[PDB]
Amino acid sequence: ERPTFYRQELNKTIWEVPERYQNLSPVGSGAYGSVCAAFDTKTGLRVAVKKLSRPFQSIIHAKRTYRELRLLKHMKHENVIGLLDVFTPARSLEEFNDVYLVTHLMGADLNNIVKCQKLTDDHVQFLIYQILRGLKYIHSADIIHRDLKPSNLAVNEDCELKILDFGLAEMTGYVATRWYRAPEIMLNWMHYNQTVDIWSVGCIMAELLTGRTLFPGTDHIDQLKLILRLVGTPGAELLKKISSESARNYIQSLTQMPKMNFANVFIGANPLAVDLLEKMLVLDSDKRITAAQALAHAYFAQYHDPDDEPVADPYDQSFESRDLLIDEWKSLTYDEVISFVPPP
Ligand SMILES: Cc1ccc(C(=O)NC2CC2)cc1-c1cc2cnc(NC3CCOCC3)nc2n(C)c1=O
Repeated sequence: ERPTFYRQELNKTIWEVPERYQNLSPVGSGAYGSVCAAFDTKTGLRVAVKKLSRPFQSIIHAKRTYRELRLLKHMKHENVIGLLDVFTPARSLEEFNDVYLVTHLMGADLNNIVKCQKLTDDHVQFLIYQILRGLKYIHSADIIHRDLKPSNLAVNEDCELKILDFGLAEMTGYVATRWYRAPEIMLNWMHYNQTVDIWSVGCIMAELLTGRTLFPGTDHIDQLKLILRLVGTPGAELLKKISSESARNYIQSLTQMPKMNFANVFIGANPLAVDLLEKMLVLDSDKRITAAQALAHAYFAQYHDPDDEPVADPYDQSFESRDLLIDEWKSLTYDEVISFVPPP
């Protein structure tokens, strides 16, 4: 049966949630809505509750609401944010207007852990291993993050990590919103594959190893120059693959530079970490190491377990190429809310 709801004002909005969720407290923004910490009295867990802001105001909003819910309902992995609950105060489809999403509450994000300082090699091993384990799973479902960064890697006290905000994607200037992006998507070179996320992992791993942003560009061009100084200018082979004639033409105009020595860039770092970095930070996305391949790298020998790195069940995203009206997206969303079954 339907739980009893109570009303409360939180982020200049009235949150209506089941009684089981108590002591709601703002913890900031999430993707397409604000997030509150809460105590789930039924499970004894601290949870994160995101209220989607105007989930059905446009076709774009309605489709993205459906998109997020489908993603959350599918993902069942230790290193990937999962859905504990989804609710609406609405008693019917015609009343249906608000969507709330409930996940585990994590203690911090990876930015909070970095704090201008280096981390130990074993801690870097454990953190990056978990990211790649989570990415292997996500990528196996043909889902791409596209915007992986320290702020969407959530970690608890004992360094257990979950990936947030995948499958959904202010890019101007000296900002962490662009520092982790693969150049092929930063400058719209081509149709981009899953290893855009592996570029991001490389950027994050370097930062955990040095305590410093790898490519802190002040803008798109400055960031590209920082990147190419490290990995070298593209060869003829990659140039052909740049389907954007405009992007390719600009690239060829640049003075050619050789790849730098990563051992001279990351002094004192584990030679295996350096090796893995060289395989992640490859300009040609076709040649970049994959998550599955990275997990088998010698750098993760003490964590790697081929029988404990699962892939996802088939994920039907045929809806992505479907044109529908707001009410049609809204009804599909409602069906998904109603049919939800909580995890064990
Ligand atoms: C509530 C929720 C629902 C959906 C998704 C999501 O990832 N959707 C795309 C489709 C996959 C993410 C969340 C989510 C969880 C969350 C958990 N803990 C914490 N803890 C915070 C403490 C303070 O430090 C930063 C982390 N912040 C969080 N945030 C911000 C969130 O957005």
